[PDB]
Amino acid sequence: RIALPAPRGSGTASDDEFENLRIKGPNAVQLVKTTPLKPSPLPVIPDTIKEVIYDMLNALA
Amino acid sequence: LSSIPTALTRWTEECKVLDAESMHDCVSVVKVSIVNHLEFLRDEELEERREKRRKQ
Repeated sequence: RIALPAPRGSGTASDDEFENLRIKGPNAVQLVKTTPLKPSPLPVIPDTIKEVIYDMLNALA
Repeated sequence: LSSIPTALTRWTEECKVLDAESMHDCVSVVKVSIVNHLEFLRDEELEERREKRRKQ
């Protein structure tokens, strides 16, 4: 997510007008923040990928 | 152990071998799609923040 810099000054007529000039300005510094972690489930490994991984484990012996 | 190369370093090697200069072009093509989405969400969150301030 592109970061939002703090509210520069309370007040909508003047401060938020120049806060849009700053944040949305052609020249700006779009720093990034990550989203909060979404609970990813483990991907089921395909059977062919398990006949690839198992053949190396057999090559250990 | 940190001696083990990370996925980004293996992909970096792969990219180098398979496309030294076309990586930048793909970064540009994908950037055009990412920045527009993140700026749209940035402007929506910014509107929400101003609205919540007003509603307070």
